[PDB]
Amino acid sequence: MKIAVLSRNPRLYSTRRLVEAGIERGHEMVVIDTLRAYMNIASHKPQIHYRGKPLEGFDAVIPRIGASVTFYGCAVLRQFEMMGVFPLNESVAIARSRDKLRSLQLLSRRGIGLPVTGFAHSPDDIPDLIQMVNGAPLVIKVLEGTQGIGVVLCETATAAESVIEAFMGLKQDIMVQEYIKEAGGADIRCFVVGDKVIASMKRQAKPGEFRSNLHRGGSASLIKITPEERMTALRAAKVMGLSVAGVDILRSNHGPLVMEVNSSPGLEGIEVTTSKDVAGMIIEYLEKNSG
Amino acid sequence: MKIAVLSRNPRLYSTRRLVEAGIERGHEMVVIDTLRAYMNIASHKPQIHYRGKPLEGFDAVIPRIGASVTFYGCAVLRQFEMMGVFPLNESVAIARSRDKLRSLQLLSRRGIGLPVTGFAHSPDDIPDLIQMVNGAPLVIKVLEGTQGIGVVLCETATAAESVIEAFMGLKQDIMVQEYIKEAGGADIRCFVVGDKVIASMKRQAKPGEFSASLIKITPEERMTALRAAKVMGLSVAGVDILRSNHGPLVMEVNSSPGLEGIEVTTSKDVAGMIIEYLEKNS
Amino acid sequence: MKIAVLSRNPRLYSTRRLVEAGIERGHEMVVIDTLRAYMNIASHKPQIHYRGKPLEGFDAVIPRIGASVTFYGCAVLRQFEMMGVFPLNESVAIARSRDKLRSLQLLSRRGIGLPVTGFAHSPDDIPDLIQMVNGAPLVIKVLEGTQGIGVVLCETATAAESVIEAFMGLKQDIMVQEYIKEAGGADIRCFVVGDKVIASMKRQAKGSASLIKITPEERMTALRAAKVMGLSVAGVDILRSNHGPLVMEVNSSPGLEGIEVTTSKDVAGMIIEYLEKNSGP
Amino acid sequence: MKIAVLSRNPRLYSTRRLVEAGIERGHEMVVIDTLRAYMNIASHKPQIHYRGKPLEGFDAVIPRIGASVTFYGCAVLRQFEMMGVFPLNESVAIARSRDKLRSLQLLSRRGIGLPVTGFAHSPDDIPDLIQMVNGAPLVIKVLEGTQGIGVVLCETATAAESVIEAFMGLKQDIMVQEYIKEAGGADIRCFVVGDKVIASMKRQAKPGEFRSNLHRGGSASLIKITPEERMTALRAAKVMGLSVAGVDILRSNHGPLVMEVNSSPGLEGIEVTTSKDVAGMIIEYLEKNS
Ligand SMILES: Nc1ncnc2c1ncn2[C@@H]1O[C@H](COP(=O)(O)OP(=O)(O)O)[C@@H](O)[C@H]1O
Ligand SMILES: Nc1ncnc2c1ncn2[C@@H]1O[C@H](COP(=O)(O)OP(=O)(O)O)[C@@H](O)[C@H]1O
Ligand SMILES: Nc1ncnc2c1ncn2[C@@H]1O[C@H](COP(=O)(O)OP(=O)(O)O)[C@@H](O)[C@H]1O
Ligand SMILES: Nc1ncnc2c1ncn2[C@@H]1O[C@H](COP(=O)(O)OP(=O)(O)O)[C@@H](O)[C@H]1O
Repeated sequence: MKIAVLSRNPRLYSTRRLVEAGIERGHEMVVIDTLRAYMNIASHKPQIHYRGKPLEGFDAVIPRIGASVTFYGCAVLRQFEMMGVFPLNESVAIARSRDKLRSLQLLSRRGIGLPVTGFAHSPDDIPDLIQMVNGAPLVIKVLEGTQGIGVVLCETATAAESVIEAFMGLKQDIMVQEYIKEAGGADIRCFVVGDKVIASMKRQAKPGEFRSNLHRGGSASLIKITPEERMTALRAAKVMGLSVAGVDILRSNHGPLVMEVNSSPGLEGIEVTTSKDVAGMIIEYLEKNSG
Repeated sequence: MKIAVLSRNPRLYSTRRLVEAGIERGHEMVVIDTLRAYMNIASHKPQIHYRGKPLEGFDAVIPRIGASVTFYGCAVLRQFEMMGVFPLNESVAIARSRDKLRSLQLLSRRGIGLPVTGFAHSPDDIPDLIQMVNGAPLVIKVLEGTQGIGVVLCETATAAESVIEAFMGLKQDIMVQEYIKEAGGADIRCFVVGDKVIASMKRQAKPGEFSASLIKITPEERMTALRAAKVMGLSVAGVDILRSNHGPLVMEVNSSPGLEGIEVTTSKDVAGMIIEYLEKNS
Repeated sequence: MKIAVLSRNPRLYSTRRLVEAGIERGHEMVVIDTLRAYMNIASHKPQIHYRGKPLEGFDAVIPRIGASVTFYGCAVLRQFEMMGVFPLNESVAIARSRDKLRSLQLLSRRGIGLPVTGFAHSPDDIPDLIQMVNGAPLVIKVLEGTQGIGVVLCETATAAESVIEAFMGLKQDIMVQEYIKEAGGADIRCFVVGDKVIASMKRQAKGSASLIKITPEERMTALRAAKVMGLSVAGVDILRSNHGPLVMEVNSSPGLEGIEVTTSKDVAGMIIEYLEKNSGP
Repeated sequence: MKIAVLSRNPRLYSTRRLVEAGIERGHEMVVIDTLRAYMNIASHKPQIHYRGKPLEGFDAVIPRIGASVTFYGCAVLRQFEMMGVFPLNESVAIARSRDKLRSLQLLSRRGIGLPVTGFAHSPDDIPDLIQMVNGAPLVIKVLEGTQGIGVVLCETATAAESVIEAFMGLKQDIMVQEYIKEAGGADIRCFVVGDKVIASMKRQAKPGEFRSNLHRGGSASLIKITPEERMTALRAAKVMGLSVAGVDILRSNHGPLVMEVNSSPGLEGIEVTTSKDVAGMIIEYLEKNS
């Protein structure tokens, strides 16, 4: 197969690993910076050009779209799709995932377990917003399109109101979420490829904090996931319509709760922890479903 | 009916006219600034609140979403949809329309007549981009999400290259389009409601550059407008069309078109016919 | 006199009042939207044009520059200065005031009382930043050029760290400041014209503005703060602390509605009266 | 000496060369990403901290401030100045240079030769703006703070009006400048350190175009500069109040004309062309004036 890898940086672990796994399995791997791609839209002969030459004869494309102000990245993926190239994840599904507001609304409607969650931008009655989410303690995230830029635990409704008012000032979309203290600042990252959770790992916060992220001074370890945690991860990915996804889960008193569904999950964390060829299994999935 | 009108400004002609037409026809009309709406997402009892009180018992919603950095506006419309409220245009369709890149790609694939069109952001070979669009003269638009912020006619490939390089500097998505000189700086704005073009008008430039009046549209211009709206999946849309040597060409499909221009020119109750459409399909 | 009023919004109270006070005192008042002004820079005959016609014979200019992404507004003021027109406040001084980081650094160096203050953008050791400012409780402001867009009181170092990390995400300049609880959510706004505090008022949180007799050291602080920035007309915000008056902000074009409604003083008038005396030949 | 180098990227040619030249001459060279510096402002004991540890005992600082949305970078340089550290270029001077509108106004007032130049943002009468600058052909630049983001040569007043209207739409500060066709798409880049032009080079455009930039398929070569070109470069730098500056000059029919004054000029172009230790002479300047 000839496979395109849509990546802003070819020197990043996850992109390097995808070209390795591909080359290893006898495929021709081309890294494309989507911004440097330009195209002619047309019924008959639609073209994508790159550094003066046309992009032809591609069998599959792996979209690794970053959390940028990038409607253009999805447009380049869409051209590939319309020119017959098989996508790892469809542009339709990626657009659903990257809109965190839309993503949670869709999971909520299909009955996926979520924390109690509120949305706001310029609310006039902030006390009313806090009351709607069963009050403090509340986690308060800001959204800059795709990225959940800042996260604050507010213990009292006074602190919650004070922080929401600050974020309002910055004209940002605000997310207010029930704090799940039982988790102990830990989450399960389940890694979906096709109909299977191929790899899983627990993330843990530092001695003091609640922020579980791997790239914020955080230990990762092996974990045996429950059948309902597996079932939740697969269902979450299927609702978004993704073939490959990372699903973040919280172990709560009332079962597993989905935090995020990522349409292009990082590979360094999961591979170092599990010693699994995740990059390999992604390429292996393309081999079977490319047709 | 109780009808919500999602508008940032209730004092704008198009919003005023929609509440008038509604009140006139015996409906309860509520104007909602989507940003001041806040909600709880939930399977069982999903709520939208507004200035301390809940929003209940709405039968239909008219989304007038502006060309802002507003993923939130679509989210408020989506809650209404999921809470059973009938939308004039579905959030799915509006998202398609507001992404001008995606919009033209979708029209192109379904064989709707378009000008020859190219897209770029950081192209390394600009001469190659110009060659792909059959060269100058070229119209060059910048895109800031939904809005086509700036527009330049470039007569020579030198000017085209010089302008594209400038817009590249501003890190903006660039659209390069075949200039249709036959149009004479005029376009047909067709106004779609359901399966019908209810109103049309010609727009004209000043004596030199590239005034609105009545115009009888061809059967193929009508058919193009309806097909363009159906491809986007819109019930109500404004479709801009160029009269070219090789037939009608679609410029834009607007999911919430302005009412002042079309109503002043045609003297038609367009606001009324939109409310009348909600009455039948609600 | 012929006086230009550089205002981004010509319908606003403060601009209207400045043309009134001027007309009342027999002057010719022209309101200029700085963005709609265009100019040719030149040694001999430097021109400013506006809506097709040249701007000539101006004796003084009142710069009301807004907190925008506006290097252009200062450029229009600079042309006026270079064309011999007397400015109410010099472009040099306005540039000092609008850079809130630079403003506090300059006040600090000349020994003006300030709250204990820290600056950050992408700090690696946030606990270290908090320690440098004598810890919580801390007030945490974000800066978008001129405006202090958002303000959060953080009671504990945990909350301080959590909020700073959030603002870091937004790639904004961050200000960390000692919380002065003694103030009771109140500040003195002193209004400087020349060598005099012509008007003052207390502001209160939930809000209310009211009359206040200012101390001799509060007056002296306001005048010194304005003189350090090099402003002839300025609003100086002050906190009453246990260890004396502390300057919060120095505004190079302070609003007139608040101060005039509260004091019933012709502040617009006294500004025009200042131009009459110091405009000179 | 202990010398701080304020640079976002320590792996860039110009920063590497400045630490080399310093180390070579027996100095302690520390690279500081200004954004990762945080400080306490205070009369008595004003601190700058960096990755948990304080920054102490610095004798001089070399500011390499980029064309970013960075009021913060100047603030970090200002702390160093106020804490007694000698700057290669003063924060005051750098602020003058980076504001291209202010920079040209200041050069114009002190009688430095410039092209005929106009400024606009939201002009109502664009034909009037074009007339004020002696009409087409006109060069039209957009400004995003410090950077001259786009540059367009407009041959006719029709094209000039059409391009200005487009840039107006983007709510950007617009610069309109007399096109100097005699230059042949070539400029002199003079390199100032103290009271001396230590190095110079001609830049040339491709067979067709006018854009003389090195990173646009453009030849650089050695050039003997006139005494008036030297005098112009030094005077331009002195008006901005810079000790180290790159001054771009056009050879015109009516003498040398200054295009730009750069407060932190690149070193790769000038050093490759001249084979001079420019990095060395900058460090040598700090040694004498510190
Ligand atoms: N509502 C919440 N309740 C409990 N923990 C939460 C909550 N929101 C976020 N967290 C914690 O913060 C971590 C990171 O936040 P999240 O927004 O899910 O991810 P990211 O930082 O990658 O955007 C989570 O894995 C979890 O440990
Ligand atoms: N490629 C083109 N060929 C001919 N006319 C064009 C072209 N692009 C734009 N125009 C003219 O400009 C009008 C509006 O410009 P356009 O960028 O399409 O939309 P907007 O009105 O939103 O700026 C069109 O209706 C048409 O009259
Ligand atoms: N560090 C602080 N200590 C005490 N009160 C403060 C502090 N910072 C702000 N305030 C209070 O906040 C209000 C002023 O808000 P702010 O945005 O800082 O000022 P401005 O009106 O100049 O923008 C006043 O009531 C003032 O007392
Ligand atoms: N008005 C003009 N007349 C002649 N040549 C010009 C003019 N403006 C720019 N140029 C040429 O274009 C080159 C590009 O400079 P420019 O892009 O404006 O500077 P920078 O990229 O350093 O901000 C100049 O060095 C000069 O050779």
